[PDB]
Amino acid sequence: MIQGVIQKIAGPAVIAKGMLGARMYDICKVGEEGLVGEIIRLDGDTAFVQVYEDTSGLKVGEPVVSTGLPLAVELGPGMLNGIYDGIQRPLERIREKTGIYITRGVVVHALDREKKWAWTPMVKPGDEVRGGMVLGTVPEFGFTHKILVPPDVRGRVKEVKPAGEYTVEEPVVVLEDGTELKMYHTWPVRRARPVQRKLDPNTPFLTGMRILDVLFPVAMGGTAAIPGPFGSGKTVTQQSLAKWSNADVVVYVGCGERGNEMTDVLVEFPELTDPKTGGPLMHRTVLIANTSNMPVAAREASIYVGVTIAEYFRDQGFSVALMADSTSRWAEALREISSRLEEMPAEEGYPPYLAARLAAFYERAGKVITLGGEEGAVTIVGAVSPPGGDMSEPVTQSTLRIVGAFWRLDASLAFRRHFPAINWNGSYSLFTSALDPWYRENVAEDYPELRDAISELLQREAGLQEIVQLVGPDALQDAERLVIEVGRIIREDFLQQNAYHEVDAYCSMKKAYGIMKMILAFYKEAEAAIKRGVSIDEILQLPVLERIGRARYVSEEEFPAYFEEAMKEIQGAFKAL
Amino acid sequence: KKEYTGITYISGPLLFVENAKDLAYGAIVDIKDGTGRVRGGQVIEVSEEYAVIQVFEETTGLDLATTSVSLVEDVARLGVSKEMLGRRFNGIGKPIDGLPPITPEKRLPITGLPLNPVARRKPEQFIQTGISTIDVMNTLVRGQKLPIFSGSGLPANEIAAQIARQATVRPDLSGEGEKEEPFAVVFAAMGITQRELSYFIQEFERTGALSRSVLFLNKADDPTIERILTPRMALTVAEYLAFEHDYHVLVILTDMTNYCEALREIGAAREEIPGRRGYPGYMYTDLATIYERAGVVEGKKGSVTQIPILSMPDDDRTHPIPDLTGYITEGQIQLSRELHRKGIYPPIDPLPSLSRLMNNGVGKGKTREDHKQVSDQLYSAYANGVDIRKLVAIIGEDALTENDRRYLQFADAFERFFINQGQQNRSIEESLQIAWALLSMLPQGELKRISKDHIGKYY
Amino acid sequence: IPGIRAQIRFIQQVLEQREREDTFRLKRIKGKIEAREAEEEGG
Ligand SMILES: Nc1ncnc2c1ncn2[C@@H]1O[C@H](COP(=O)(O)OP(=O)(O)O)[C@@H](O)[C@H]1O
Repeated sequence: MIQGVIQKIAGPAVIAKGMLGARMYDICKVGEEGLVGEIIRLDGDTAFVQVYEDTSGLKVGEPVVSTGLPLAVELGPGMLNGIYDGIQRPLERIREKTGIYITRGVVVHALDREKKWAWTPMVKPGDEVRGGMVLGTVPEFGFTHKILVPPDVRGRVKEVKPAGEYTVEEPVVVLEDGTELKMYHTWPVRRARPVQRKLDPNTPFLTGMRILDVLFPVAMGGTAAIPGPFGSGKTVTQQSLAKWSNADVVVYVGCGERGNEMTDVLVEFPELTDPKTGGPLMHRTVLIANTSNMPVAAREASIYVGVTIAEYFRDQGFSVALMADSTSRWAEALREISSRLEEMPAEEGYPPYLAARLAAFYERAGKVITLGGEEGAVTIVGAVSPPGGDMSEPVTQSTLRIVGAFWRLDASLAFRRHFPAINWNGSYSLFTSALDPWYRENVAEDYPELRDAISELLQREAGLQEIVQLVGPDALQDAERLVIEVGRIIREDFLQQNAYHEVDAYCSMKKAYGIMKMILAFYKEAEAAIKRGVSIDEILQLPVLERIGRARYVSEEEFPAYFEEAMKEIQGAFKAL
Repeated sequence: KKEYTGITYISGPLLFVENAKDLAYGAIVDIKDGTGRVRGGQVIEVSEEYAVIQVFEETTGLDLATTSVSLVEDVARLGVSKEMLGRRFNGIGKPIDGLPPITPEKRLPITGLPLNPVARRKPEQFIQTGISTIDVMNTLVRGQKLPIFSGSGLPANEIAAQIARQATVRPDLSGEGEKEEPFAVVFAAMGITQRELSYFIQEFERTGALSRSVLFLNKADDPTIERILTPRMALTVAEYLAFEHDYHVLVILTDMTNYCEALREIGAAREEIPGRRGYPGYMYTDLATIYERAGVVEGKKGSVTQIPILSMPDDDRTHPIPDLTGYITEGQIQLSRELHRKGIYPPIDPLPSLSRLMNNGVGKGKTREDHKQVSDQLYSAYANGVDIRKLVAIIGEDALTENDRRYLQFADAFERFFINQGQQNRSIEESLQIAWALLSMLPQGELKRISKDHIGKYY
Repeated sequence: IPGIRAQIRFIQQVLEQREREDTFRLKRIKGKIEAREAEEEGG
């Protein structure tokens, strides 16, 4: 439409001249080959294209052609069980099309255009249809993938296709005004799919880990952040949330991760069994890989692509679970683009619009009742990587004040090989007061009281540990040493979890509540006996110590009897003496 | 060709030229001056008015009247071959030797072309080193990058030479072809002084491992942008000899701090928004670009594994260089000055040095069914001993419980027998026997990490 | 207590030292931006 030539190619960004009338964020195709970029400037008659490729080898004088369309995606059947690039290019197809490398200038569609799908009519010629309504259904492997009307569209259905087998190009509905509806449609990523109204979260997001389920919960609309230095497990924990959650779909965005860290998922997940239907686990994953040597603007591109896909599935009706890895890489991409724009930077170089982008990205997550009268959910768990571990970086601070839970990882706990390394006094949760009705309904009746007792005991033992480190853990009284030792038993038998065991990798709510009950009963009887006068060394040599210690390596079938036996054994053995 | 005369600015590294738009961005040039001596360059930020060069050697004697710049190649590319498997190069790639240049077989770029995340495979094979603090607690597998966070006067070159000499795979412990696999070193050094270079060369010549290794040398009396160029050449040659001829290479990159210094210097002379404490913003991008070139593909059988030596400047793990390196690689080994004081060797601090690709390369059916469990237990016991050290320093050694003394003595025996090993080649089984001997010094039933079966079988 | 106070004083001095370098580089960047935009009337 609007054609101009290159003038000042330098680094990852060019400057095209002779371009008057180009909008402010459309996608241009620079170079003699096509190196799709993006416009962020308008100075008189030039532009400032931002390339998504290598740019090594171009010249001055090669043409640039605008498109006038702001980076759409393709939404429809065919997305599940597949990898993508930063701008939605199928990695499998690029592989079989060029080789083992990723060259520049490859053109491949996002959704397949050859496979047949099982259409199923759901309308009647003459009805009234509005945006977000239902039109049909297409069976993907395990799900009844619906199809929808693109928003801001209406009319009068004139003639639908009967059942059969088509590609994603045959228009299955033809409205009266002439608009034809395919089985897919495009959506610009920087917008937000509209809804009717946003509900209040009232059900937890079970994830398997005893700490992040019992102590610091997250509702099914929430947000979180796992910041910590390198060598803590901001990836092991996210992979465990991706393979042992309670969601329906999962989107795993990697924004500057390791190639090995992303290929150890493509290899293993089509072997495990999702815990809701029995099929493979790779039939609910849409992971979006963008490693650390690919181009630099594809980082922000990948973040927005991931969020828009998750919102599409929420509008469909499932319960998605986004997982953004290392949002700090996004910030450093913005820093580089700012240093190329040659602007005035805020603290530490980060441009003066960081927090706005982060808030707009964290504020499209939550349970909602979409335009079809259903329910969906987009949960987000975004890792954060401080540049020295300090929680004073602008990203580490701006990512507070906007989130729900906050799971601060500690380095020393990760040197001791005490995993997971969740610091139990720097973290917090804000959802733990709206979920109590659900707990009372589906786990126990005094589970809130047990949780309160556990938290109170931990965060009272801390104060005594101060005096311990001052004087020494022998000048203390007997009740004080008992509190210290109960705290240590808790810390090593209820807040520890090895993601590589066979049965200690998915602990459910009843099992956690059982262990808490055992610990509380033991502490109560030991308090009584210490009042009586027996010695703390005998109280510790009581073998119920090792019983309730190893009570976590059990499976989940014989626990309802194991727990009863150990409970009665404690009640007996602590009045025998 | 002698075209493109009319430069108009010279200051330090940079050099500007008047109207020249046919020089492609990122090209290569060569700057002849008024006496015949030819230098090298590289085009940055081409534009319709001028074009900025980046001289390699130096800018002495260059006047503004008799000085030209000619085009050589539109992209940087190294002429690789298989005949360069006994040779010795320098910086850009001229042969510092008594033999003529090579006849190339293919000329590929030196910049990039990353690997496709779907043309990889999980590194699984297990390569032992004979250093019982790396074979047993920080396993090193074939296909992983693992730096060595050295120090000022700490022995890191010796550990690198020892690993290169002792490293061998163990095929008869998981089932494979018995004898097939030697190594192929691609030693690449940027900034080394004379003493260290002479040590490395003596050592490589003693073991006969010199006729199967290529050498790129950038000693300290040479320019700095050559330091910026060297590791890309090294990794290009390595990727070639691996993914084309089924070799198993082991790239030793020495002193990444000098590379980061050259980077900071060009960035400063470019005035490019310092990121954090000097060093520019894109240093994560650059270090990643030259680290992620080491993996394993499917279909082929080659492999590329790295050991980037780097000296944390002031003994700070929070310095940008070690920080970004730790974020990018997968694992690390960290020496200890305190242990170097007390004559230990190798002074590898075992707490802060981990390896990520270990849970997949060790375990039942690969080395022994009790490896990771002994690892976990040794870590826990050593942490307890280290804490009781401070308890002592607060209270006194005679006011201690009866088992705190057991933990203290375990810590001292651990530092005296398991870490200190001289220059001897251990084995996985000898080191596990030593580990079990030590772990037997503590009582039974106080090891909540190992299973009762292994507990009964070994003690 | 005096050793801890000395440590605090040293850390505080270094942290404040590493802000004036930033202010200086920012002022130089502003000078360069003014010198450049003073020539960007048209072209
Ligand atoms: N839940 C866990 N159980 C056991 N080991 C863990 C757990 N989480 C992390 N680890 C260990 O900690 C290391 C952290 O790996 P990774 O997640 O890649 O780094 P980071 O935590 O810094 O992102 C891994 O090598 C793993 O061995």
